[PDB]
Amino acid sequence: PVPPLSVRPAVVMQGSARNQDDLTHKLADIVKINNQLRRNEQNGAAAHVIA
Amino acid sequence: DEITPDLWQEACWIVISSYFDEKGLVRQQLDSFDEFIQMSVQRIVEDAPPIDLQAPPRYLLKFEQIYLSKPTHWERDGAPSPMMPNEARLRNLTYSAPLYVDITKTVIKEGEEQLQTQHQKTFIGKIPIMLRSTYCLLNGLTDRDLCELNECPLDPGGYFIINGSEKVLIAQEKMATNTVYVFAKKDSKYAYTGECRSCLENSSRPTSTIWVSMLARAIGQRIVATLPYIKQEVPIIIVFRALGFVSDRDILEHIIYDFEDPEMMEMVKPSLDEAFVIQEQNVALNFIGSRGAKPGVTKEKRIKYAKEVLQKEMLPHVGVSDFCETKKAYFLGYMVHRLLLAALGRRELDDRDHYGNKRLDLAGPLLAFLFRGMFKNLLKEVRIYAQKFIDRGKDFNLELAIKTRIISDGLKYSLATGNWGDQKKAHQARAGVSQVLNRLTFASTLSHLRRLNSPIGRDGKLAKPRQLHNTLWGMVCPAETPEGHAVGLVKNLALMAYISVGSQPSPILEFLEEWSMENLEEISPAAIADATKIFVNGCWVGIHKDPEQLMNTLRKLRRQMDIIVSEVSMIRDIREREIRIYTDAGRICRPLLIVEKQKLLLKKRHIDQLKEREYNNYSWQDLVASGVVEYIDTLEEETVMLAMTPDDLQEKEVAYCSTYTHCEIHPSMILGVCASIIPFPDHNQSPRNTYQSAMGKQAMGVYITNFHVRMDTLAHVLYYPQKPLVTTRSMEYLRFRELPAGINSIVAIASYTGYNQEDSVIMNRSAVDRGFFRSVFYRSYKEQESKKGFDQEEVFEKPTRETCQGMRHAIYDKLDDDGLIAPGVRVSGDDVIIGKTVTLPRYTKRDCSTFLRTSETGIVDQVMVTLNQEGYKFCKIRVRSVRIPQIGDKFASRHGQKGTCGIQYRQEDMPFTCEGITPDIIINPHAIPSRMTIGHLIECLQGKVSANKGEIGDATPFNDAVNVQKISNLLSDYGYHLRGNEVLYNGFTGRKITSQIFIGPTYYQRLKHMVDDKIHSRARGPIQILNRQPMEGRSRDGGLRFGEMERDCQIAHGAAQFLRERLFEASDPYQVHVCNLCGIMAIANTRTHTYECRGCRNKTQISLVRMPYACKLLFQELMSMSIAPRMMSV
Amino acid sequence: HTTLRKVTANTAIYYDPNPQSTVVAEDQEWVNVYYEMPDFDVARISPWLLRVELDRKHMTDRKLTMEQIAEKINAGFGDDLNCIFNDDNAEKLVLRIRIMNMDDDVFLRCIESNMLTDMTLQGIEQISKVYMHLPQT
Amino acid sequence: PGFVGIRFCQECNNMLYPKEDKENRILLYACRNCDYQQEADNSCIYVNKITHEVDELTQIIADVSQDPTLPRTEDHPCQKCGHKEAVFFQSHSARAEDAMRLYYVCTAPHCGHRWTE
Amino acid sequence: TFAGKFEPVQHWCRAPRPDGRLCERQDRLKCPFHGKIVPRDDEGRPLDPEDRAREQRRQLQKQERYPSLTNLKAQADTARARIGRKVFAKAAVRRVVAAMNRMDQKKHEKFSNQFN
Amino acid sequence: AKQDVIEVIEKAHNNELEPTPGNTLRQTFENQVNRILNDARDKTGSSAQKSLSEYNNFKSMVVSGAKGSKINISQVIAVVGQQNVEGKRIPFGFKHRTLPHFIKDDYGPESRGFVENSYLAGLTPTEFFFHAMGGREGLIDTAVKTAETGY
Amino acid sequence: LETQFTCPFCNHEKSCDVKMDRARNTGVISCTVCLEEFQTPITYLSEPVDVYSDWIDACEAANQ
RNA sequence: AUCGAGAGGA
Ligand SMILES: [Zn+2]
Ligand SMILES: [Zn+2]
Ligand SMILES: [Zn+2]
Ligand SMILES: [Zn+2]
Ligand SMILES: [Zn+2]
Repeated sequence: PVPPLSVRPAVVMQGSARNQDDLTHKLADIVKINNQLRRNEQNGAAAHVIA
Repeated sequence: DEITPDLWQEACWIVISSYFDEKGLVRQQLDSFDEFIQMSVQRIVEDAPPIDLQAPPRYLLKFEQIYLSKPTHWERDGAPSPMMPNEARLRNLTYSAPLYVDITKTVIKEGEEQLQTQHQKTFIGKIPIMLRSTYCLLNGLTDRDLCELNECPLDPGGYFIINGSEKVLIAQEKMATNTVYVFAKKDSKYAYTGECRSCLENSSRPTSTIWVSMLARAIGQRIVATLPYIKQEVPIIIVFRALGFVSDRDILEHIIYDFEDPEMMEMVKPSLDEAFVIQEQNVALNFIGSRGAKPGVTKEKRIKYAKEVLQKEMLPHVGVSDFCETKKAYFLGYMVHRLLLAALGRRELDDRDHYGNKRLDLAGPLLAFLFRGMFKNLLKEVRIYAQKFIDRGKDFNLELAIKTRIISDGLKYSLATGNWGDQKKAHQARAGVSQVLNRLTFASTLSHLRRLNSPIGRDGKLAKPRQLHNTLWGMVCPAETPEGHAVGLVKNLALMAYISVGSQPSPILEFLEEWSMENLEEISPAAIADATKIFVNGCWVGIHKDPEQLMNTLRKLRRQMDIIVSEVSMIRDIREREIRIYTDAGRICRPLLIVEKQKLLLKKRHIDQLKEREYNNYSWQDLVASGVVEYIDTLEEETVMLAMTPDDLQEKEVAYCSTYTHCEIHPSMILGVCASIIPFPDHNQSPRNTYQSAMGKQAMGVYITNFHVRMDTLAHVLYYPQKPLVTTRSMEYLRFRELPAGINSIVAIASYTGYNQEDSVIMNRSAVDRGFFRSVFYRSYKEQESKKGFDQEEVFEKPTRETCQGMRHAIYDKLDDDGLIAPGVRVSGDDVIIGKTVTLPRYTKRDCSTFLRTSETGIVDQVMVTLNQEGYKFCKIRVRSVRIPQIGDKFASRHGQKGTCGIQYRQEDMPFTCEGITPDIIINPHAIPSRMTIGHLIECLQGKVSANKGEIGDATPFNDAVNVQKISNLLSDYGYHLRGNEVLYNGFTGRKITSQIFIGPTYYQRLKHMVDDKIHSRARGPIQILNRQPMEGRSRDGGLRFGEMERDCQIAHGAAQFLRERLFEASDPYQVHVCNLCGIMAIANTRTHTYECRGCRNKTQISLVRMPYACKLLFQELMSMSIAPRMMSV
Repeated sequence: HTTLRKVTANTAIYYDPNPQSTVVAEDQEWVNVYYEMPDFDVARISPWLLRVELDRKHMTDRKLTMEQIAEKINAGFGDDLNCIFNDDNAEKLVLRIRIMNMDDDVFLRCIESNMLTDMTLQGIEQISKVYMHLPQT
Repeated sequence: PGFVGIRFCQECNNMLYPKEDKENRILLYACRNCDYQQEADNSCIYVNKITHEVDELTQIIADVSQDPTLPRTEDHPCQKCGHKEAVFFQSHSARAEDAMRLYYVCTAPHCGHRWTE
Repeated sequence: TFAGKFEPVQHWCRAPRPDGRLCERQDRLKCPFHGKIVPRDDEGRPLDPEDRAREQRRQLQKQERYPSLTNLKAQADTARARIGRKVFAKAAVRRVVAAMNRMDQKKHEKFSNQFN
Repeated sequence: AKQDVIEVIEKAHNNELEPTPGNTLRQTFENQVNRILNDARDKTGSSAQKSLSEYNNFKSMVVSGAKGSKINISQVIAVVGQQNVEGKRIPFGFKHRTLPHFIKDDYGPESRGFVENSYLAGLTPTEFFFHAMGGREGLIDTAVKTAETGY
Repeated sequence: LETQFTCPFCNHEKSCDVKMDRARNTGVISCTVCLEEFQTPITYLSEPVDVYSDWIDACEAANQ
């Protein structure tokens, strides 16, 4: 479960740079490795690489 | 010849004056930084190994010599100019000098085709410079020259300017190195464990710690050594075997110096039995090699690993060269020997809190730790950059290889933030080093520059490191310590305390081999029995046969300023036959007068030469060179017999000691900077002295003479500072007379109308009208317009209603065309002082103006415009606000008697004496008895005498020529009641008060804590983004926290609706829509009135639920964790 | 609680091949008093002797006679560990426990340790100290 | 009784451990490392002084008389040499923590006699 | 320091030995050889007739009361093996170390005036 | 009080002092000295109390119960008394010494932290340091008990 | 100190198990994969790292 | 604005 935006607000900063919340960054990490792992398990990948 | 008692009391102070004419108060900071720049940087650069890189051609890249120029600033054009510290403060620059290193890179390919190319002065980095240090532009300048650069002559220096911010390095306590310490942990598997943090004197490496423990209770004691880089413990006898001492006799020769002792022998025996299996060096080296390098390693390599650990990693201070194992064996056997004495109780466990056992890590050694790490990282980058070019075979330019940002930005970052370590390791780094210099008042600045810190951790609730240890005497102020969560962990130097800067032991060692000393590899162990060991910086270097005349010779060398420098400690433990000589840095010591048979070496000839100190250039340092004064460290005080005063040397009816060796210059030098302000501190309860030592740092005054040019964020200046009428002789060196932080007030201690009860004061409104304790508050606002990119640029310019989007309704008419308010303009709360507009991606520019901090109401003192380091416009605006004392402002005497102003009465309303003197302040008598601040009363009486006599009173702590009787007799000579009482008349009715009131001059302080900076109120202001609750702080217009204990109190009251109001209605009221079936928050569309749960696929059973927003947030964060908090409404 | 260590003055291990001719000179009386009468065979006895010197006053303080101590030793270890002892009249309160049926010089030490620490002559274990007094309140 | 010291082999210089010879029924001191043997002259293998009746005079050394921080007295002359002054101090060690007993040392150089009242 | 101490033993065991002599052992309560000491006259008869009858009854009761291969049970059953099984018991050693730890705690306590 | 403490110190030095039940000889000597010096402090306090008039304002605030106690009056007028660290006299933080101004093994009242002066008389430098040690104990207690009581 | 070791013969990680028969003062290291076995004397101070050490040494010595 | 740090107040 991805939480909504209010649990992880993207606070705006003195300029226009929108700083994201720690949860958003972490979901970025989970998403990237999930997508990358998905393409490996879908394809041929070493069992230790999949592990 | 002899100084008689009648002259002593100024002979001594003359001596003290000379000390402070030579050293000052921040001498430790400047000496540490000077040693770091003169030595430590060069040592670190040379101690780095040459980086040999080859694919073929090879390059070594020696670094051989350093050059630190003066601090200069390069503009955008790049012309170097000398940058002055005030320019750095104003422009937010870093007061740093460039470090250049000579590099030698020799090409060696084949056929003796060798050629060296030397790059002289290769810019390696930028070193921030401590002010008034030897390499500072303010060095050696006269008071003229400093003023003529806009510098205060009274400014002590001792701090850095990083990005315009004044940063002070706090000395860090640490537990001394290369010394064996035996402790016993009550709750552990060891009865006894000895340790040595060995560290080679030249800082080639960090300290490596060796532990030699004692296994807990055949079942006999077993001794193991925890060597560095070895995974598992090792029995000590196998370590000894690994050093080539195979026979059990040879091992015990090193461990036990006297074989006749049965009891040592039997104790050691279990370890011999435990290592009986391994009988020869190669197996021992095997055994050690197995633990460590890899599970599978060839035997030859395992042996090489064990060797390498033993000669390098184990006990580096003993030696790192080859063929030292006799030295290593003796020192290791000495550690075991110490463990045995502790285990047998012949010798006491070492004390962790003894400052003889502790070292203070000052600015120099701390910057050396940083420089070591940063120069290592820099060399690594040079290697990598060169390596890729050599891999492709092309030549590499060294200037391109050296990215100087590592040294520069590392030092700048660590001094700017205080996180002491690499920027990446921001959590392993230890903060609190390098704090922002306190510039509230001059005393706060001095104390902050003399601040020490014990990094035990404030969370720790063990009182032992917080206790005032006996050994702090003369080294650390007994009184000055924060009374909060760090009590006794943050300390302050005593006035004459000097932290040793460090020195080379080679002259001493060379001399020792002249004299009757014998090396350790050169003796037979049988000689160690009645001989005396000699340690130098922890390192057992040899033995001696007559320690007494050795100590006489060494002492009398050091007193001559011969090969032994003054800061070298030389302790003879007599009962145990050690002579421990220390030259390292961080040893806190203090000066003391040497004593002959029963006689000071300080004669009247020395006092005479000191009196004309400004003519014949006879200084302190000649006093030291004459063998009359000596610096004694904490560890050497254990062997010293101190006379408190020369009266102790005097032959008495029953002699106490009759064999003194040293004398105090004056006992009042046990106090620090802030405690040396207290008059008669020996007539107060000690907590009161501590509270004053804290509150003198919040007292207003003139924090520095050049305050007109400083753009400090906050500054308080008292209109009419006065020097105290009653003073101590130490303040002459704290420069309190020259930058005082209070006013002499006519204090009456009386109960008058009840408005001074419970630590409160009644002030004279008329005196306040005449400028009494009036101050000016300066507040500086920064701003800079950033052109970071063409996407968006800021600019200072008077905004307009037609182009700017985020324009508040406040008027911008006070700004000029340039967007900056002008000096002399009166500005109220929420007003604009800088009009800054940022271009958008109410069109094409948005308002980002700087407002005043709300509810201030000052006048713009001045406006400075310049360019910052990168070089855009940068503005500083100082606003000025006159603070007239009022009800709620905090005031304090010098005795811990603090209190807010309860009310102000006019002169006709205040009580008056027969001669119409009204008190400036009335304090309640109930503040005296429990507090036992008799120093307050004695100061009031002495001040009455001083004001009537035209003096300044002498309130120096331990002065038998001043007591209450003699002051009272003096006061009775001026037509006053001898005890300081007077008949007062009621101001309201004019009737005499039946009690005669105690009234007189007392030095009071106006503290930074004014009520107008504390008053705050809220009614539906801004809220926090994450949880829709009131903000935090006055500055944020925040709400006050109704915490758990207030909830608990209101539960006990039974006030359920008030509790709901505070915790629901007045904080974060909210509504959610909940599916009645699954109890999960549904989707509501109130505009179209459609309400549905995607889970249950229903749109008819939805309920409204009134809950706090924080609770909705909690339930959502619980679903984020796959928890289903289902709000069932049935 | 009183262990044998609390009342013991000093322990030692000797190599006494003969009980008849003991290593120590002052213990020759009662030993030969013990041995001529064959209650306990000389052949069974081991060469290795355990001699413990009790101090008088600690024995008196707990009102403890060597009889009680020897009974406790012979109860904890049965007949496997012979103990003998003199009367409570000699200037030195001594008793000899040489074993009678890892070498015996090592074994007897393990025995000695275990006796001194965790053999309970009197009292209740894990009651270390007791103070008697009159309450004024 | 007195303590027993460790004795070392004369071939490998390792400690000699006890053992018993049944066919002379005599104590021997033999090395586990080599195969050296000795006949004991002690007959005692282990000694534990639980009481710890240690004469702390043996632990004192005459050099302590040079300590400026120790108290001196003229009231206890030396029985060795007749020197008039003497330093005194307490036991200050484990198992001497009980009993504040004073030990005296003669301050005459090269006499260094030590005693107790 | 109440700790009252005395060493009177006037009574002797006086029990008849097989060699014809009376026991001369000054045990307080028990002779190890003849059990409880009872008062006896110059020829060793207990003075109390009931004690004499009890002693006589006790004496009467006391008077009333592949082979060629090596036996492994011999090693298991002997005095030395029994003492070894007891002393080297997991429970037994723990108590030893616990008491020795108190002994070490005393060593730690015996520097009182200092900070440690 | 000092001259009695000297009496006790010689008895202990000459082994003329025997322990009381339930205490070691060190602890009995310490008891016996502390109870000499507390008798001294109480007696001097009594003297100061009886010296007060009913015009005295210290007394006025102590009878009313408004502020202060009789022990405060004793410390201001008579004697500040024994400074304790961790419930014991000042510890030997040097080698067998409380300060480098004393001889080794000095269990006298001065050496171990008895302030024989009042706050009006003023403390001597050693008394000042020992009093600062005791007050530091109070400050540490106040600053360390709060977390653990609040929990 | 790891107890499972890479076999010098088949290079299979953590495939070697070590058995310390203290009663006979012998350590036996056996690879589960290639079934290579080695026996060395051990002492009470010995560890599986020491047995694997003796095995590597025996291999290198025998391979000379 | 957020985070962290530090210094302070009761
Ligand atoms: Zn639903
Ligand atoms: Zn041998
Ligand atoms: Zn003599
Ligand atoms: Zn009998
Ligand atoms: Zn294999």
